Amino acid sequence: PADFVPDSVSGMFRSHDFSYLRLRPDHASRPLWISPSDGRIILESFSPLAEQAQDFLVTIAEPISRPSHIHEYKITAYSLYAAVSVGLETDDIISVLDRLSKVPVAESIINFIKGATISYGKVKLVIKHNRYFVETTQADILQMLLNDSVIGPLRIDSDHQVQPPEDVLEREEEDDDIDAVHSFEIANESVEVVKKRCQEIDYPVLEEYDFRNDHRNPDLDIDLKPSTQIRPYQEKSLSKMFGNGRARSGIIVLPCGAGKTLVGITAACTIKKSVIVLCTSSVSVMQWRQQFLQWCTLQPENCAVFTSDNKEMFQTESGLVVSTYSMVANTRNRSHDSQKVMDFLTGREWGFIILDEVHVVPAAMFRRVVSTIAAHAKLGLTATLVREDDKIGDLNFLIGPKLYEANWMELSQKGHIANVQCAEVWCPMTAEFYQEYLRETARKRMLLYIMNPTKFQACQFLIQYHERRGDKIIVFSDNVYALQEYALKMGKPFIYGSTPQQERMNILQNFQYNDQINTIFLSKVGDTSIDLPEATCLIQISSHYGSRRQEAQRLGRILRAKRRNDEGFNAFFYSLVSKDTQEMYYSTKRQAFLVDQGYAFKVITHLHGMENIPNLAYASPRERRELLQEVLLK
Amino acid sequence: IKPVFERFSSVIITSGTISPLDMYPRMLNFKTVLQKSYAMTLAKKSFLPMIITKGSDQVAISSRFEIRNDPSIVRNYGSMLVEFAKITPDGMVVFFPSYLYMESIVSMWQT
Amino acid sequence: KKRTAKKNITPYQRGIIRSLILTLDCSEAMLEKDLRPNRHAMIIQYAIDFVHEFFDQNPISQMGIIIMRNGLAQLVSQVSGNPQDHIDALKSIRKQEPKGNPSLQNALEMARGLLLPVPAHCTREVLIVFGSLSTTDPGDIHQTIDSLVSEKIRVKVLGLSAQVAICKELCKATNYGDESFYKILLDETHLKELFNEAVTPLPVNKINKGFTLVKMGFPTRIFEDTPTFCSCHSKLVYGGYFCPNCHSKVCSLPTVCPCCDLMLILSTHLARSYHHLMPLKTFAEVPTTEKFRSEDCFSCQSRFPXXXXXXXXXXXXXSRYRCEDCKQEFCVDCDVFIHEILHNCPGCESK
Ligand SMILES: [Zn+2]
Ligand SMILES: [Zn+2]
Ligand SMILES: [Zn+2]
Ligand SMILES: [Zn+2]
Repeated sequence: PADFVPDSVSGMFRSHDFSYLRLRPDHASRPLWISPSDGRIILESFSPLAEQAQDFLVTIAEPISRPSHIHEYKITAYSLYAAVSVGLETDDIISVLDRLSKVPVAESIINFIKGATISYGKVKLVIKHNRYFVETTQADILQMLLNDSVIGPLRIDSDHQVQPPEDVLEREEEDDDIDAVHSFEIANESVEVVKKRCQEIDYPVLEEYDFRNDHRNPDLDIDLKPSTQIRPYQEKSLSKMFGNGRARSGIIVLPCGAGKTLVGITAACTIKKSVIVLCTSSVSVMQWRQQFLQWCTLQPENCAVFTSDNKEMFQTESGLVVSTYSMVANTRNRSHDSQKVMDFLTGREWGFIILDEVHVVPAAMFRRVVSTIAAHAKLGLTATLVREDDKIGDLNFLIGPKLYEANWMELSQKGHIANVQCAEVWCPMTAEFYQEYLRETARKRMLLYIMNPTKFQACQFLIQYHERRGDKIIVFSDNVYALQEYALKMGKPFIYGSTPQQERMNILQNFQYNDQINTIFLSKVGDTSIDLPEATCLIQISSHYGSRRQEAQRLGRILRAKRRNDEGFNAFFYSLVSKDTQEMYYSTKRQAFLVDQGYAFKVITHLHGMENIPNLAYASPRERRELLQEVLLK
Repeated sequence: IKPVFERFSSVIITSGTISPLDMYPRMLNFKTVLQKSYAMTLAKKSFLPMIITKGSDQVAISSRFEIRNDPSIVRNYGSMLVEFAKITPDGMVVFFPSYLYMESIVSMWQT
Repeated sequence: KKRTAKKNITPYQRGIIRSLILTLDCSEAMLEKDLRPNRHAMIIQYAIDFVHEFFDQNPISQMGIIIMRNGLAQLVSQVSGNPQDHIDALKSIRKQEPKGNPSLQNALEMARGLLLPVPAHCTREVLIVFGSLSTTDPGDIHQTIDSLVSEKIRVKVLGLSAQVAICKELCKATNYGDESFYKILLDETHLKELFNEAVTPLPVNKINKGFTLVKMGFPTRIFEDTPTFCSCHSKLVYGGYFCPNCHSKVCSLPTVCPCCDLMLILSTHLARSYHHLMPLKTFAEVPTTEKFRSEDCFSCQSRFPXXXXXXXXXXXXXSRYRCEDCKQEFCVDCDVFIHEILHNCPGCESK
């Protein structure tokens, strides 16, 4: 009942029968070729409507491929909710393109399309006093509201509220379902139980986000200044969630590493009212607020961070909150500096909530944060579209409708991440590495094949290449000694596991401000959670990387955005994986999911000067034997 | 206007702007003979009336909000304007609601 | 539903012996992604085509190239009768990239003095490829406009999908005050035809001017190969020609002699103008029913002409393009290709 039932409609209806089935006669006068029983849409060069089609099909369905002649199609039942977020004339999509589609459309898919598009969309959600209220899109909503018990626990019997409807809206119901019905006021704590039943009772509803109902009458001043940054794909995908001027809190799976904070500081300061920013852990969020926000508009002195151990400005922060999921709602709130924050978070209005890769954490801690605070808007900058808080009542529909998904080629190619490059360098193995492959039989060799120095040699060119090409380098290597075993090799101010900050602050003031230093790195501590810096060249090494949800998080995140079109590949990527290994399957599975979502994946095992670069430290296979007495001990 | 109304009967008033042609008879308290508007007999567009309520931000943009600057509206206007300078040929004019309002937007756009 | 000129007022003086130095823009404007590579690279692709064709349709003319970069104009090719020097120049220019802004007046005067050595018979003309919306002029352009018109040099230019009034005025000003020379593009094929119509000479109505006779001789080919020796380039030539007057061993070239400086031409260039000089009237598409002529093409054998009362298929049209002078038909494919390539109306040729 509480399992994620409605989320996974995408990729369905892939079947057909040659001998038994029949064919739509319209193929001859059929510019397009869409298969509903097969789930794909082959709109090749003969299908010229890809402009509207890509506009409509991307919303309605999933892109199977991106062929030059024409892209491919995926049966997006989830795109049905995505198309549900569009709301255009339904017949035109089925009909206007239907002329191009020579074969007939899928009937069971159409029945599923009816179920997917508007079928799971009309249960009940009334609007009360500039927010959601006690009503329904259908009288069953009111009748179910009449039967509402968990929903009924925290509602004002008045049809709506002015201050309560502003504040209580028993929490923010600004994401309520089909309105224009009599309501009843909603109190100021706990819509969790309101949405508790909807998980188990499955209220299939047509919702929206009444953005201006996030009035948040007291405007807690922010700094809406151009100190923060932005690149064009944001002001498209943001404009997707911004809507027409009136910024709507929508659902945006935002990779941290796509100008994620850039989205917020635009958006948050745009609200110019009391905002809550939130990352994972008190130790983790510290890095998060640090390394972007001050070149950006934010000053640390006001974005207060609590732990119940870090007594900070709660009830006194002249500025908004950047917060830690660990601090906010978890058992280890074993003191009070965190406690009064919620009392203050109840005490103070909050117009914006920022969520970062919360797919890491169960909603048990998360929905705890949302059960009293009584905010006005939230924002889940999701990491992987499949997560552990996206149950039948998904997080994809508590903030607002879908507005951003795995399509960077249309979006990111706006100069924001234009000319997106993904490459999987297949480093040939050597005797000792394969003798190590021969040696042991466990996942500890993950440490004994990540250790490739030719991978450093290839990356060392990328250093010198982007030393000269003027591209920003990111190296994803959670290793520590091997990093230092290579940080000595590569030779730049090194970021290492458990680095004190100011050196990295020097290293990143050598990244945002200086150029004599031309390389940086990421460990299992910076990520997470450092605001990923400027990116035109990415190196990734780990490929087992539990989980794939973390990997699907890892995909868009380790490669940050770049307001760049000058570089022929304004975001280089390099998956330095020694070929003929265990993670070869993992990197190739990554490589598929590299090419699955549109990220322009490639493979270059013949590097431009792989060995021609200097400082080939430890190059000889006997050298590769000399130090191998160390790595096996891991 | 009453004495000039009084002195003569044959009087001609015309405009390409007057709309509606009924306020003025109400305003100046007189009876005309023909209250008719002429339309441009053009087989070609020759002018594109454009109502930019929504900018690139798709923000409902206005001058009624204040006589002051708000970069959300203003910088949007400034960003909106510049693209014309590239595409438009010689000849392009703006018309502020107020000269003081004109100067208000000038300095920060200069900034 | 036909897009044809009502009549062709060719019949007399046109621009035959030409001295054109087309000027390009090499600026950030040409860098932008208006065309698939960009303006410039596709234009360089486009520009390359006309060169040989210009020398093909008008081998009796001379041509150099000038560009405009970073608010300054730069000549990039010498006025010559050989495409290759011009052709090879663009290859570097292809690998070169446009930069900065164009300087119109720099091109105005650099080309202006460039055409000074041109003889009267060689007709001076300039064409412009412009992408920006403003110029870079070290001085009064109207003075230069005055200077050019005083030099009696009509000019056609083609800007991008826009209009510049002074450029509209300039093409007007250059061309006797007649403005028919600031045509601009809206499509690449619509741009391609601009090349296609450019190769044509330019008759409108030439004022009664001093008309000069011309004396020259034909060249005589050299036969020996082992005797390789050249004079116009001081090289060894495994085969050449001989001047009618200076009698110099000259490589294959329809250009002027290098010793006594006289034009060397055999026959080919001459008759190129002739069909240009006196072209034909378009083969009139004879009616579907009012013609009732032979159900076949005349130049070719296209037995199908309509569809014979086939609802709308026959009511569509009748591929019966008939030359009026010969009173003989022609299939559209034949007739268009005839007027396209070889005037030579066989019905008019047969008499
Ligand atoms: Zn020679
Ligand atoms: Zn001679
Ligand atoms: Zn024929
Ligand atoms: Zn004829």
